[PDB]
Amino acid sequence: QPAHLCFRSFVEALKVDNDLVEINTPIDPNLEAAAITRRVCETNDKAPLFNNLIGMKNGLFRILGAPGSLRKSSADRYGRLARHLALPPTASMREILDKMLSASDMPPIPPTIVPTGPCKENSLDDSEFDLTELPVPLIHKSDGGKYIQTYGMHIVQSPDGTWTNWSIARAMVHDKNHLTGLVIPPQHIWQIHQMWKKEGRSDVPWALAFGVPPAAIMASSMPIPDGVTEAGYVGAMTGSSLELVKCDTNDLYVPATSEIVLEGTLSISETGPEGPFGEMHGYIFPGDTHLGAKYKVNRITYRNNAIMPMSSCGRLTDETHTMIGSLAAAEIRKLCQQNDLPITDAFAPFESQVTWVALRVDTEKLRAMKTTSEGFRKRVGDVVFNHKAGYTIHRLVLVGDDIDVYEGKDVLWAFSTRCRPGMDETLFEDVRGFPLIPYMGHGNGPAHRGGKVVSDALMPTEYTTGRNWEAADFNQSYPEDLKQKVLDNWTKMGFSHHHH
Amino acid sequence: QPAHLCFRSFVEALKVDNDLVEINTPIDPNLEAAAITRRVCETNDKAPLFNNLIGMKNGLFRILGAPGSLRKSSADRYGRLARHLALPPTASMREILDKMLSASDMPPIPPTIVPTGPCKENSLDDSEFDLTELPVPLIHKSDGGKYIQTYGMHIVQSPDGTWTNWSIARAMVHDKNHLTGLVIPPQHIWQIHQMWKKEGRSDVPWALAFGVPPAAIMASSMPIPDGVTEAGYVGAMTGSSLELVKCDTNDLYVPATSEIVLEGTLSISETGPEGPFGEMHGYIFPGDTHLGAKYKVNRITYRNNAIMPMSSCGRLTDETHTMIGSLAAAEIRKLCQQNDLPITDAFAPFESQVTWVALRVDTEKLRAMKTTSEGFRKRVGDVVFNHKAGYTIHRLVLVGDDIDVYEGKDVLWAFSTRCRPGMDETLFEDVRGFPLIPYMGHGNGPAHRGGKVVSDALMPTEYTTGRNWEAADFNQSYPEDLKQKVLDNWTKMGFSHHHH
Ligand SMILES: Cc1cc2c3c(c1C)C(C)(C)CC=[N+]3c1c([nH]c(=O)[nH]c1=O)N2C[C@H](O)[C@H](O)[C@H](O)COP(=O)(O)O
Ligand SMILES: Cc1cc2c3c(c1C)C(C)(C)CC=[N+]3c1c([nH]c(=O)[nH]c1=O)N2C[C@H](O)[C@H](O)[C@H](O)COP(=O)(O)O
Ligand SMILES: C/C(=C\c1ccccc1)C(=O)O
Ligand SMILES: C/C(=C\c1ccccc1)C(=O)O
Ligand SMILES: [K+]
Ligand SMILES: [K+]
Ligand SMILES: [K+]
Ligand SMILES: [K+]
Ligand SMILES: [Mn+2]
Ligand SMILES: [Mn+2]
Repeated sequence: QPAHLCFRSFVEALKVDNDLVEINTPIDPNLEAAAITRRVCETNDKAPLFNNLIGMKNGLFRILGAPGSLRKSSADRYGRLARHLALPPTASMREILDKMLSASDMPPIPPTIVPTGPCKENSLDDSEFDLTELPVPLIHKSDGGKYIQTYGMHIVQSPDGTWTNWSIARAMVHDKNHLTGLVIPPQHIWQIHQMWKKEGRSDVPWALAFGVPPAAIMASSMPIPDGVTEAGYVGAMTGSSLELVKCDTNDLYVPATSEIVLEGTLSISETGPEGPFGEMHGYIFPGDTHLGAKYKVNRITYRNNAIMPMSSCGRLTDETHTMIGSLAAAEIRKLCQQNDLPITDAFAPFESQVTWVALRVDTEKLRAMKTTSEGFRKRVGDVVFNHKAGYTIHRLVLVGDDIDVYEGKDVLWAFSTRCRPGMDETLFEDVRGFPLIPYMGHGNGPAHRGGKVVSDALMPTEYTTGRNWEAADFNQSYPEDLKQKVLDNWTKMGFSHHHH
Repeated sequence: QPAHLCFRSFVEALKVDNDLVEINTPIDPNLEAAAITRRVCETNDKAPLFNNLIGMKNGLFRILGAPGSLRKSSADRYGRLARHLALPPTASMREILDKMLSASDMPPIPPTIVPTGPCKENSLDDSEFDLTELPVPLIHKSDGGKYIQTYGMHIVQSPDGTWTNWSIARAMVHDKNHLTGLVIPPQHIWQIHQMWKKEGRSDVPWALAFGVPPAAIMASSMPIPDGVTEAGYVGAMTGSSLELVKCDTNDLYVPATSEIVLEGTLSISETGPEGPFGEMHGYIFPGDTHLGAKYKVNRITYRNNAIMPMSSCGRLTDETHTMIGSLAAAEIRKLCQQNDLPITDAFAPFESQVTWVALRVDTEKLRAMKTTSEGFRKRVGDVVFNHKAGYTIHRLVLVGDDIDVYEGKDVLWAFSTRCRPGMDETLFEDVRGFPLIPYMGHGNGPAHRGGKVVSDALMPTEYTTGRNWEAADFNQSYPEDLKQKVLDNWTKMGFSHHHH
């Protein structure tokens, strides 16, 4: 199976890429696995594969950390993400995001049902497992539970059967047969849960699949539209129908090569303590436990020598930055274009802790609109901040065509030099806010409302006659022939490789 | 003479440091010298010494580029600045700024007059020089003149004799015997010029000394208080009285080892075209010429084999960032402390294009104040933005004790995650603005007023009971013994030097 279609092949691909460290000596899931992974993520090192986890029994489980994190070299910086998608390891972020958007104007390719797969190699009924006895990691020292679920895909379906959603949402072990987790608006798992709650008749049939096809976990992390079944989107993106097998205890379908599958129900009535957790913005608030959604696990199925992927999330750079931020940015780019806004590119700068998105404007198109900053900012902010794709983003930075939004240094330069504080900004207090940002949920104002801004880093003539400056940099301040002479004589004179 | 007291020795020091490239083949002052220097600055390479400048005659002049720019390695990143001050090349920014502040609670050490020095080795009267015939550089292709003055010190004295100011302000060649330059409020050259204009009797006696003692050019770049003679401040800082020689045509005194000295007058009546110039924020606006101050040159004196220092300023990183920003930050730190504000550290992040200053708060002291964000931000902003030391700075970011303000990644993290847009900010529209920032002078609002903000990145409990989080990072999320184990086993397991 190809790497983008099968997690076990993905792990092989990482090895072949010299992008994997296999650790075959005993490693403690209580903090040690996650500490090693955290250090990987902070240093852009090779992904760790923990083959000898303390408390592993009867094949459950090994751990792969840092599945979607960054590589050290510039040339293949996003190579791990490229390996989720069948792209060359040198693929640019623009190419990755374009691949993730590609299915948005294609017919879905629905999944294909097959009778069995590797995920059925082993099973444990409700008399044979205990979640508290598995080597579930403690990821951060102050976490309020052992977070089994940091890189699996929740599967829930609308009551009418017409929408099956795949998404990542965190979850931790509650007891031998239950998890607690975040199920919050406006997320699709929450939207579907609300449909079942209004019906009021049963708990939500649910499955959680770990080590799914990489292309599927990327879609699971992206805010594709309401009502769109991720499996068909992933089929269109990859050009192939995904192979799924029915759960044993319910009628949901899981990827045939899933490493580990939990089957059960998401309660429409019960809650339990959840959190705190060391989160994407870089913080944990010890002791902040709150009631979360409660999942009952009825069955576990798993591959021989099952591997559990894990995100040791926090400060830069991990899957919560590379995937949450970038994929939200991609969806925002498309949303803007569909609303006739002249946006060419979008990215969530890592320097912003993926709380900003920089929007590159086609300023020729802008000029033809014959508008102003005040009007344009309001239009952009209304479109984005009133939509689910904008949920996680609190600052939009508008930049002109000279700025590469995928380069945080350039975004910061434009923001700092082209956007006059106050005057060139519009605040949005009557929009949904993202409570997980510390200044929201632990801040001075309402956790769930407001705190958003559009910052216009377009210069005045960009709306009228065109750019009226040149950068005071080597590229723009010197003629072509001079530049080339300097470069050609550089090492000759005495001054100081792409791949590396 | 020591390196910090003599520019010629400073150049030797750079050579000895392996921090100098001598270019002995012909180099064009029309763009080529500055292009090479620009590339140095963008790459943190060795400083260029142009010993064979096209149009050099009778000893005027060689050029040293990038005198105050950054080195590549982390360990000696600020080494060139350290060499201005007799500090070890590994000195931290905190140590550099502390050295620059040290004289603020010392008695001045006034200068010593000596009968001659190297600066008198050669002279040219007003029948023997023509400024248009010297190898003055064109620094950026769109500049409105040849900017002779990018790293010399203007010397002007109050009419009553009691204050002699040394400062850097740009100037370009107007004609054979005149310069034009920026003389703008609230700068001390402007304040003194206004005193002479009100007196109305004569033009201002003036000298411009290039290649001055390095410790003097650092003070020239710092907003030490009104009425304080820089020479005595530099004497106290260095522990030695500076040796000065009288000008030939007026009664001002210049450093004895100055490389090149221009003597003449700054007009109280005349102006001429000045600019545009590629400036510290990274831009040039071609064609934006405006009337500037006009200087008449009556005499040139210079060392044998004189060297002119040059700043090829623009995008990161050069003297306008390392010196303007950092030295302003230093003065702001002191100003805050003198106003009983609990600020421990200040720095202008390079990522902000030195338009922000991050202020580290002693939060124990803050807690004892029993205040709020709104009140505290207003107090801080009133103190700083109403003072000349705050002139160039448009955003203040307040951060707690966990943040190293000298590390831009950490400042950006705190700003993005702890300061709620709008609610946690106070805008200042009735303060002096810095027109050189593009969003000011080329923006949507008044060039000279407003556009400033205090952004509070202190979390709520920092004002009350204390920090209530831990970072989700390797350092804070894992116990000491674990961390050390991971580090000790790092290379053993398969994962990847201070000086580099
Ligand atoms: C990549 C990724 C995405 C997480 C995520 C993590 C990762 C690694 C964690 C597990 C390490 C930490 C928490 N995360 C949550 C999360 N969304 C959410 O609602 N709750 C979460 O707990 N997301 C974001 C969520 O996957 C995206 O917002 C999707 O758009 C949700 O899919 P949907 O659009 O179908 O609702
Ligand atoms: C380091 C440095 C400082 C420049 C400077 C440059 C450099 C290299 C240039 C030459 C490359 C470009 C322009 N600069 C000007 C400038 N201040 C000013 O009023 N006009 C200027 O043209 N400054 C800042 C000025 O030196 C500081 O604000 C001082 O505090 C002024 O001294 P004062 O406090 O005694 O007025
Ligand atoms: C960041 C996070 C949850 C989240 C992320 C994006 C959207 C919604 C919730 C968490 O579980 O720590
Ligand atoms: C930046 C700049 C002038 C300046 C700098 C700091 C304070 C005042 C003016 C210039 O000459 O380009
Ligand atoms: K999804
Ligand atoms: K703007
Ligand atoms: K000064
Ligand atoms: K705050
Ligand atoms: Mn969905
Ligand atoms: Mn002064």
